[PDB]
Amino acid sequence: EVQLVESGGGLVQPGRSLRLSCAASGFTFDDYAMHWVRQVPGKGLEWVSGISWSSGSIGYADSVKGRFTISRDNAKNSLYLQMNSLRAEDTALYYCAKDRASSWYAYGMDVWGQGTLVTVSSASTKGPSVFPLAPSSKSTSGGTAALGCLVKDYFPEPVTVSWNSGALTSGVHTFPAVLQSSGLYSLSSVVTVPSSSLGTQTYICNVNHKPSNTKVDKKV
Amino acid sequence: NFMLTQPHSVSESPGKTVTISCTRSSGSIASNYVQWYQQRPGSSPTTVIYDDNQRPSGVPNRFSGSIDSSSNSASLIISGLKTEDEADYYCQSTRVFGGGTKLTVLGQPKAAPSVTLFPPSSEELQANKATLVCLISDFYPGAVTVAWKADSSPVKAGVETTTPSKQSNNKYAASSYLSLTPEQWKSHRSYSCQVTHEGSTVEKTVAPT
Amino acid sequence: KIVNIGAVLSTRKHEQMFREAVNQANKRHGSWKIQLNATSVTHKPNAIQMALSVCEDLISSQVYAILVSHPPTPNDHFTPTPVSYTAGFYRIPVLGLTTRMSIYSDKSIHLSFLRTVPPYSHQSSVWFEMMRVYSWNHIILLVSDDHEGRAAQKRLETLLEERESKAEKVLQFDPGTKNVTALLMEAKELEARVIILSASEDDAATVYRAAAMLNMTGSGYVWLVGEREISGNALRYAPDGILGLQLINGKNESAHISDAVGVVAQAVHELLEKENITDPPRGCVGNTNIWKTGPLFKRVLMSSKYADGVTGRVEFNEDGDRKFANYSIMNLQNRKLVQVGIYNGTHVIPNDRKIIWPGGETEKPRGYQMSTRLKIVTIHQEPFV
Repeated sequence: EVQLVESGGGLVQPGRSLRLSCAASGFTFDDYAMHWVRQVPGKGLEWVSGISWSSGSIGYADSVKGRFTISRDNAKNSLYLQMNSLRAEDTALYYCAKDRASSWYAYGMDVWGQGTLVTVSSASTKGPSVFPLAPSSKSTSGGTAALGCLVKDYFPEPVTVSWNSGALTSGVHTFPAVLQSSGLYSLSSVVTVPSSSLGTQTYICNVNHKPSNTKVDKKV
Repeated sequence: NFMLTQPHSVSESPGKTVTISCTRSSGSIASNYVQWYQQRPGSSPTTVIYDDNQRPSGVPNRFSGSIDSSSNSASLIISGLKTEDEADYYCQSTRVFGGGTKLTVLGQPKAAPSVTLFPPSSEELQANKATLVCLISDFYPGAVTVAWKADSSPVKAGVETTTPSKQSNNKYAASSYLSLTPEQWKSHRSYSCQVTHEGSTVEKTVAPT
Repeated sequence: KIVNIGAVLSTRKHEQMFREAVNQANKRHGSWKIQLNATSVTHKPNAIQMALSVCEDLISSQVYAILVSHPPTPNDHFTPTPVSYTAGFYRIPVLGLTTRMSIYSDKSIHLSFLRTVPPYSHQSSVWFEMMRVYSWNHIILLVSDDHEGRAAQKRLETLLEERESKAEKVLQFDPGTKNVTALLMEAKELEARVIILSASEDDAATVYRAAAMLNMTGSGYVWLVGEREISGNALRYAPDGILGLQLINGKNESAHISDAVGVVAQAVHELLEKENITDPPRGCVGNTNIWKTGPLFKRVLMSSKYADGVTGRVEFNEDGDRKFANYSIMNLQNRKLVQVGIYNGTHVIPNDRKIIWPGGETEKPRGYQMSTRLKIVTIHQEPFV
């Protein structure tokens, strides 16, 4: 029946160009026109471009003038999206959408593809930076304390954060890493301890990063 | 132009009929069209409703679209059934997309989020860097919004919040990191991190030193 | 800014349907720019009054196109001739909806006119296509002759010369005549048995009566008649086992109205993003100049089409009339009109029902006789004769 496949996406450095290819299967290729819309992490989607039944009727998103171009070949039922001068805020997904009429004025699409991955950033292997997150000024709610260790700007995944060589496992909590605009990962790990141990007990967090071969110990 | 507004998320228990509406900013709702789209996490989005209230082939009825103007908004009503059909939804009119509302099936009782705020450490301040860490734990369902304010106005630049994920205890947790310079850290009297969970707002305020 | 689309409908209900359809089309893509208002006017008797009315009440609003339709009560008393002439004086394109007469298919006379229904020659195209499936080769083509008959004969002859074959004695007859017994009797004595008829209603009835009285409608024969030759007088004077034709939708004005409005709106929006735009004339009197962009509009209205709607897929061909229609072969079985097949495009498709031929012979009667009564000619000369 109606199946949609896309390919050609991936990671590349800024200042390069790319060409995504969307091939269909089954339904007739000439009789319909297909848009180009992108999914961004967390947030929703935003229209990019739109083709006509054959050519002529064209349309681009407001912010994507010059950077992107769209064309199709009706011979091998394929769609080519060529673009250059990539940037850092477009590191998201790109979905292939097929409309229902022969013109894109309708702005109603159905039977999407499966999504493709693109991400442009300076992927550099850098050792993590570890900082101690101290608790409040000897204030507690139920006798507990909030001590932690923050790992900043490490690439790539994954990292291992333990406390006192991982001897203590109760009250520990490791949170998922976050990717910032710098293209490097960061996270933090917290440990719940009684408030009576503040100033009399030493807590050491050990950080291991095999890709960067970083082995550090930080005292909170 | 305009900017459609919809609630961030909604929680429901199996066997209840619920309505979800997205509000149009400017212009009459009846002037243009609306379509409801659905997607499963890790799955490509698929259309569920098009042309106001029309059902594409394969739709098992149930999905009903309301196009009452009211306060210039449109809604969809779903009958009481949970199954596995609990995921984010979208509405589209013309070159405009919404944030998306997450439909969650209520299992274990909802838990009040636990929010802890960590100001930047002095060691980080020695490196001309500052990071405010707002950590949210033991909250269900995984649908929250994190905001930052400099004690007199909300701030958005430099913030990075992790999407909620399912832990082992069938509960969600997340973190938010705000990057600020030490000079601006000492310039402002305090910084407040606000977390909203199922309409419940909790704020934590921290001050330098 | 604001663009109008005039239309000449049949009755008030269809006018309201047209207004609702244009409102719906505006409820589709309407992101400012265009507004696409619509005007209308009802058919009128006479013709001079109709031409004056269309002129004033429609060209007084710089309409970008005109929609016509067949008159409700009569059959040919109010053909859309006046609208075509008056609105083709300025090269303002018009769309025909439910008129099929093969006089509007040539652009020498009607300079801006394109329909959404195949006129009458594509019936001859189906004749030729269905001839191959049952594999009979020799035909006699009994056709009337005012303009329709000439067009149908020319189309079939042009198509039939691809495979280098030729037709037998194609024979005509004047419109509205009587006593065609001599010509039919001449056609009776020959070596072909499949006969193809293309004539109007009353002429078809007369031919059927004459053939019946010559007992030429008996077994071993096979007929072929277009849409007009049946369904007008097809339960009073028609033989048994005759194979007709029928366009599926035809008189379903609402669907055609919706589709035409869709096509016009899509093409207008496609055109409006062009550098050289000039508005139609404002008044009928005092202006005698061709709307400069007019012809260009026609082109962007011709090639594009493709508004996939209720009636199917629409794609206007080189000279107006829509191509790729869907006919429906019929047949008579005891004064009934059961369906036997469907012709979609470039290929017929039979059905699960059997077919009764002219005489009840459940077979596939081929047409050939091979007289074996040759007449010979010799000349008196020499010891040879």
